[PDB]
Amino acid sequence: PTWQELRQFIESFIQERLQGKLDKLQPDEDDKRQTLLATHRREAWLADAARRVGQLQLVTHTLKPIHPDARGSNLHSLPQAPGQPGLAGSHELGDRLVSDVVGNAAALDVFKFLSLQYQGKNLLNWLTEDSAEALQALSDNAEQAREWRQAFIGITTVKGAPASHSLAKQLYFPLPGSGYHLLAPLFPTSLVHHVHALLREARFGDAAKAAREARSRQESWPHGFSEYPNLAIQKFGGTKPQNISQLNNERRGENWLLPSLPPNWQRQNVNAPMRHSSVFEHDFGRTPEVSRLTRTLQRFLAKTVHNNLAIRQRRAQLVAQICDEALQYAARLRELEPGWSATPGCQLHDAEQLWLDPLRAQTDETFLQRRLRGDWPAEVGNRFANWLNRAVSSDSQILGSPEAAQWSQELSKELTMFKEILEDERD
Amino acid sequence: IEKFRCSHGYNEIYKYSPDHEAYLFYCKGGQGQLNKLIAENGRFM
Amino acid sequence: IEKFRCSHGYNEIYKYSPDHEAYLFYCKGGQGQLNKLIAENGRFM
Amino acid sequence: ILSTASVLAFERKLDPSDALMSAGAWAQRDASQEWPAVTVREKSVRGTISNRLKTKDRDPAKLDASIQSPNLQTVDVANLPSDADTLKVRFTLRVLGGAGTPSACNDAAYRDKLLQTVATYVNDQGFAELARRYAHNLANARFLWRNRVGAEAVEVRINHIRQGEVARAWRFDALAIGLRDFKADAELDALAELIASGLSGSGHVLLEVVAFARIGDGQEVFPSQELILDKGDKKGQKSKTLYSVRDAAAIHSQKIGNALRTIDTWYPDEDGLGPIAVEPYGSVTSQGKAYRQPKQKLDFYTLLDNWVLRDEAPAVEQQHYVIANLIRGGVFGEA
Amino acid sequence: ILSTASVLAFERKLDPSDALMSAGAWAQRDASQEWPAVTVREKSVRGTISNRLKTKDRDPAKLDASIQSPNLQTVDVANLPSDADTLKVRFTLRVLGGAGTPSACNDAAYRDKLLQTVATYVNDQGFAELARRYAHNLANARFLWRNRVGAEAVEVRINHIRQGEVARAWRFDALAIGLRDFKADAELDALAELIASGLSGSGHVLLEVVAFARIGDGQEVFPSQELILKGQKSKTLYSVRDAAAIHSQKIGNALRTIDTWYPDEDGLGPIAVEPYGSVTSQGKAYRQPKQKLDFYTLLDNWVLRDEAPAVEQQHYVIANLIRGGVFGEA
Amino acid sequence: VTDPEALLLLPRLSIQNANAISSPLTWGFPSPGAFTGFVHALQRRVGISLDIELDGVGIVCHRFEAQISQPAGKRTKVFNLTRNPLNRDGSTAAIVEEGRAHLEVSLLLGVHGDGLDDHPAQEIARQVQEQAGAMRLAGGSILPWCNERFPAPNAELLMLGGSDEQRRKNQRRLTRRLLPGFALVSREALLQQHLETLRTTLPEATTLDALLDLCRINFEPPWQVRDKPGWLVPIPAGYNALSPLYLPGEVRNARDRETPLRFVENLFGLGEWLSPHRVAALSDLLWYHHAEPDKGLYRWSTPRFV
Repeated sequence: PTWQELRQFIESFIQERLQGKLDKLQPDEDDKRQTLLATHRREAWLADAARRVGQLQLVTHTLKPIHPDARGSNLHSLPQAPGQPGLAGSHELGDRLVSDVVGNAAALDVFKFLSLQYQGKNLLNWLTEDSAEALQALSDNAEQAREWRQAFIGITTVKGAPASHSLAKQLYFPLPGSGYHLLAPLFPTSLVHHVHALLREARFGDAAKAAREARSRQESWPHGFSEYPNLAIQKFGGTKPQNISQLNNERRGENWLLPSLPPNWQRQNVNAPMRHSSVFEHDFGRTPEVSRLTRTLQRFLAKTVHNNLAIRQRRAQLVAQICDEALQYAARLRELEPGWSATPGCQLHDAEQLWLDPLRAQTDETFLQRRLRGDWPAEVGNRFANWLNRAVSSDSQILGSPEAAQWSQELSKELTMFKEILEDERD
Repeated sequence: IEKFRCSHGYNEIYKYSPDHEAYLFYCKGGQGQLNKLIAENGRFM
Repeated sequence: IEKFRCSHGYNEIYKYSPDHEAYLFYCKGGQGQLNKLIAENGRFM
Repeated sequence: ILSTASVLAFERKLDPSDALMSAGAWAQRDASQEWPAVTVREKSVRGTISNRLKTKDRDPAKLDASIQSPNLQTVDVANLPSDADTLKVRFTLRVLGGAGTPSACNDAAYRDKLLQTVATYVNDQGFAELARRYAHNLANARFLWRNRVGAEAVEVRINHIRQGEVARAWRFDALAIGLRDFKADAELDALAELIASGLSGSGHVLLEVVAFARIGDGQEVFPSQELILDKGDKKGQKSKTLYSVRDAAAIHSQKIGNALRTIDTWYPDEDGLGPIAVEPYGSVTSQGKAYRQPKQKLDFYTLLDNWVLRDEAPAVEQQHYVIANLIRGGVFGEA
Repeated sequence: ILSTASVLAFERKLDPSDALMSAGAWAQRDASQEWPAVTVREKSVRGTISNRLKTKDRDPAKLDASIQSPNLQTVDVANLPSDADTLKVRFTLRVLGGAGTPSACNDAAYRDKLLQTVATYVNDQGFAELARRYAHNLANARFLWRNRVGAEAVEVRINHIRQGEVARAWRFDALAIGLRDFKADAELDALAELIASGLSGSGHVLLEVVAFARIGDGQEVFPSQELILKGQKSKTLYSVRDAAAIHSQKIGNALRTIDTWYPDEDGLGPIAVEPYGSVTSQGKAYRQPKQKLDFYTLLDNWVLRDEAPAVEQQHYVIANLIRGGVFGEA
Repeated sequence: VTDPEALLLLPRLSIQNANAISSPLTWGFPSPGAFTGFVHALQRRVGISLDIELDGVGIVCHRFEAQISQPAGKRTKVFNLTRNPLNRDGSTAAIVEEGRAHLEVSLLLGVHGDGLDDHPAQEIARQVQEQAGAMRLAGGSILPWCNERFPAPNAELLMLGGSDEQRRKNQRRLTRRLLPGFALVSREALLQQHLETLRTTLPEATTLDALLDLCRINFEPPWQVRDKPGWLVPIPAGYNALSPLYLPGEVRNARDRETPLRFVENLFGLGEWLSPHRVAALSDLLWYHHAEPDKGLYRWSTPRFV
């Protein structure tokens, strides 16, 4: 908290910069050391840095990720908290703000000068608060300290009238009464940097790597780890990513987008049973998703009652899901291909009559349509329950206990719903 | 009751199956593949 | 034996692979990407 | 003073779709709705060095050491089946309409001046020179980009689609209609009036364009090629990836759109090329050279400023080009 | 000053297809439209060690220990059936034409100079020497690469295909026509005039080349081989749809094997026309740029400074323009 | 907001190059704001003529295909780009990565107004279909189904039923029609209670971290993956204010000078892809507009869901 320690610290930083330039200078003649010691050593360094502030800006939301020929305005603004619960973004950063810098790449010395934690806090944070040790170390008289303080504060203030380019995005919003708000969004570099840091410690962090190795050793680690599949990488600067932002050099481009995909984002094609072995193998016709899902049905054998309430809820929604994708598979076959009535034979397990709904009525007028509308073939629920009965283990204690009774009553409810949706196919 | 049985001269790994009371052919390999399978799956069922 | 080979008219960088005795396609780019890859990985294997 | 609007944006009229390519035999083209799709598959190519050497790789020891190590890829290739000699390329095209109205304009005075200029053009000479050239680029199968240069016979079928069914069907011999002469024909002019009524009206006019080409049994067809940066790191990957929508090779919609916009015969450089695509500072990607430079007064922006702001109406060819840019779309505006 | 254009891209003239190989019996080659395909199937192999030891491995105990553990692989192999002795290789070939015109060019002055150069070539002499050699490489079944080297009889049937049907059919004894002499014939000159009228742009030429190699019952045929990144799968063969095949660029390299003008001896024979004309099997680059006889110095002397080479060297230059590629600098 | 008087179903709509970049943190399916803005553009273009108020949208997405490519040796994905034209000198322009995706969605848009009684239901259904044929949904053109087997027509289901049984019957008829898809709904209460349980686990936890925990497949020691209820995804749930609301003719280079502008920033909520017959009420599952402009908080959700 003494100005002398701050003064010798900033002079140490200046002379460190000077010895760095003379070390990476490789000079033997031309007397550039004289100009380097006249400009990059004295208190003139503070003067040209206070000149070089106005090219830089501390920001949290910049424009340059949107099309980089966009000379608009960038904002260091932290939004207020939503009163509505649930949703959130970039207002969660209270002390973990990283404060991206835009501007010229030549004048980064102002930012690495101002970013120092000399006493216990930031130099901009000590210079914004009017105090005793501030406004005195970078001075000999008061008025140059005044103009250098008003120089060094303005890196967090916007420059010019507020503006967003034609290349920037501007999107109307319908207000409840009438009229619109024009809503130009900006790229949150601080929020993206925080999620990028979180994903980096989640994938390449050593605490995650250790649990990833302990999973392979099959031993018990104290904590766990995550994987984050289906990330997409989006780069902003093409071959010069430094021209976008400061934090775009830590992550060299690399937006690291999270997947928001519908579950049918892997296109699964259709396959109807033709032969006898095809009728054997394609009656159930089961995708990898239902095997992944019934693997979790097999992992619900043990139960303690206070946990078994939530476990039975999970089994209820799980058997609802297996009914959902069974009806989904039947619907996509029944609308996609005419392959259920492609070629005849003797073996197609023809008692189903759900995978060939337009294959029996849109072609045969009274032959199969009146043989299906009056019969109403919906009997697939009990055969599906016989197939689903394999999912629990065939343990004598599992059948002797009441867990088999709870299993059968929830299975009966869900096959009842499958019955109720399967019956109404003639409307 | 051991989960894997290496048939040593013939370079075959037999894994125990519980349905029938016997071992069935799992893969080829010797002591190294046996020890690696023991490390992955755990022995003694 | 050079680690990278730029195919100059076609803007492709081929990196040498040692398993098969040949070059395989590494990335696109010209002389600048070739020199940058030489600076990163070092040439001559 | 009527300055230029700071946000100008025109939506893309003449919106095509992805041109799906499928394959079958010629002289059963009328039953070509169940033709199997041309699929994109992999094959390994291995080449010697054929590039120019940089004068430090011309040591014959270095050359003989270099050609003992070939360079291996795995390219995507799309071929016709070995018993199918015809490529059927089938896309749809929406001619939207409201061709002069911008999707974004700042100055309402500039917007009304631009609408008055466009309506002055349309009432003066409608979309009849532009839609004739768009009907030509639909008629000759220029959208068959490299699938056209060695074909024995190219036939293009264009069907106007009303609410659920065909309203009017065309059929052209795409090799007789040249790639450089915008001549006159009865069916071409009927298609031109249809695209004119599309571009002038409020609702969209939808066309289904099908093009057949006799290439040969098993010959190579050329779907669109994908621009992927970051091909991969430290492994072996693909050097050439072909576009395919659903296990079925395809041309990108923007490549079909670049073929349809190839109407610009009025650029001041000589027509050794012929027609080029309508672009501001009209820049052919294959040529690498941008014609209609702003050094001359003949790009899109300066012609639009002289036409709208100071009422210096250009020649009828250049305002054909300006309205062709307005049909093309674009995002314009200064800081 | 007329420097070289910064882009030049010539399209590939002489487009072949994937050469599908199927199999049946000789003397019913005339009913060979329903011959079953040669299917690529797998088999296991055991190798002993056979490479050179690097003098650290020449311990006898280490050699016996490496021999007791052999390497197992699973190779893809294509054979004829045990009742079939004739391999039918079938592909189609499109001779396009417009050989001198590049598909891309920055410099219009260079484009006009190059077009004038190729035009005075074609006017001084047509595509007649080149199509004679291309018709030879169709006629002697060079595109049968290793399937030709031990065959009893090879016979090639080249059908010129007009609208839907065979306009003109040729039939050759591919072993009487050598792999190294470009002699004259009536039918070879007829096929050469067809390929010449194709390359000149004065007609649409699409050939259907079918070649029958009489190998022997159940013998091994050699389709093209792919790249792979105990069951090591050391060999993968090319097959389009459960039917073995040669790559189209391998047929193209065998068709381009016309260069007998390289400055080394003619005891080797024709090689493929390439810039810095190189055979990767012999590991040696003929037409090195130390001599003034590669493609690039010949083209840059013929086009820029009007130094027309010898007549056989400009045959080589125009054969490279027919081959395709990107010429021009960065 | 207000409940729909009817429930129009736009059929399976093909969108060829939609914006696969939903947000700065999410890629994949486009933002629901695209669909709500599309429905408001439909209202702006025909709803003022048919005297109806098209409001709310149900997203079904029969099929989806992002134009992506997984590079060799990486677990992540990249985007297939387009080749933009050159500049005036012939140099390649700086590539700006845009995601493109091929969608096949169907929109359950709610309609209410006095125009239902003036015109037949099939008439206004055909009117909004012929209008939506010349529009775009997320930056991607709407492919209009020409010369296939049969065009998928509309059905404006009247939400007022003569019974509960008739209501459930034609609702089941509609749900059978939009059945091969996967309905997208806003689940923010589950995100909030997951925030509460995670804050009970370790305090000062953000719901950014709760969102990230609900996305990732995290592993637990005894190894077992954490189960997730349904297909939980992150969605951009609207915008939050960064700036005071500027005057119309005050901000430089706006879209227009008759609309107030405000610089904003995305708000990442949570969504859940579920099969459409789970909800048992298709009057729900519609995405509406909630502004509250004095605070900021321009957002979209599916109210009246649970």
